[PDB]
Amino acid sequence: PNVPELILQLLQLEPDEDQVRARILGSDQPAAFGLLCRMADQTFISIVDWARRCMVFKELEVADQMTLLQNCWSELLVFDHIYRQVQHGKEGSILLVTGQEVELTTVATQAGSLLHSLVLRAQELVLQLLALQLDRQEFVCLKFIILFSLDLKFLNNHILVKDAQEKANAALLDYTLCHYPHSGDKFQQLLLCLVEVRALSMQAKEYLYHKHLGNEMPRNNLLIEMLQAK
Amino acid sequence: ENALLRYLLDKD
Ligand SMILES: CCCCCCCCCCCCCCCC(=O)OC[C@H](COP(=O)(O)OCCN)OC(=O)CCCCCCCCCCCCCCC
Repeated sequence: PNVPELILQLLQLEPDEDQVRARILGSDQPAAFGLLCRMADQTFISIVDWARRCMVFKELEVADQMTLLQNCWSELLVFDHIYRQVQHGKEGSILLVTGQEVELTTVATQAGSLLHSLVLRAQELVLQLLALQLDRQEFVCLKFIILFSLDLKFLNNHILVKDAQEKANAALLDYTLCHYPHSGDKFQQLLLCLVEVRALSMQAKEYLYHKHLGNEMPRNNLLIEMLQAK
Repeated sequence: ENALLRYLLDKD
């Protein structure tokens, strides 16, 4: 009944859709590829500032922060999109952070095979999460889990990163056991959906690489700069 | 290193 304190603080740090819908803005017919690209780039910037405000992450050195964010940027973008579909919008349409809704018909007719496949599998994951009744507390907790999903070996500060991982998983478990009276083990099935999200985000990386080899993306697209970090 | 990440972590 009592939600863990970790989740309470993460909720307090979650910027409600209002404000970065606002700021992303101001910054039928064929789909505007380039402005959708810049929209994804602004989404990534808002996610990086969210991370900057987070617990534990705020105490690490910039190198460890860079390592962590380099390991999960695509995953966090995809998860933000999926939770945007869960929380709002219809299953005949996809909602984008600007508030625009794109119907799956438009995707099927305009998109290539791989983007189409990716949107479809994202909708599959959305349905999965709806069936397990994913809620905002779980969303922020899973975001925090993804952020620290990197193995300790690649980081200088093992102690704090591992404390964060442990406490995040404990918070999720405690919350699911106390608020989810149904059967299934929501903890484990949420974690396996995170597995699926990471796979989908790898596919998204492949899509962006395909666009880059064809020189179809804007010149200074930030997702392409992250893709090439090595 | 990733200059873009250093940028968005350092400010703006
Ligand atoms: C995994 C879930 C989200 C998808 C992941 C996308 C990865 C990032 C792509 C960033 C650029 C956005 C433009 C998309 C393509 C386009 O601008 O529209 C172009 C496609 C054209 O088709 P094509 O590009 O295949 O070219 C084929 C030419 N032969 O027309 C459409 O159908 C537009 C329908 C809009 C689709 C919106 C869904 C995109 C999700 C964005 C939200 C944030 C998710 C980002 C996670 C990394």
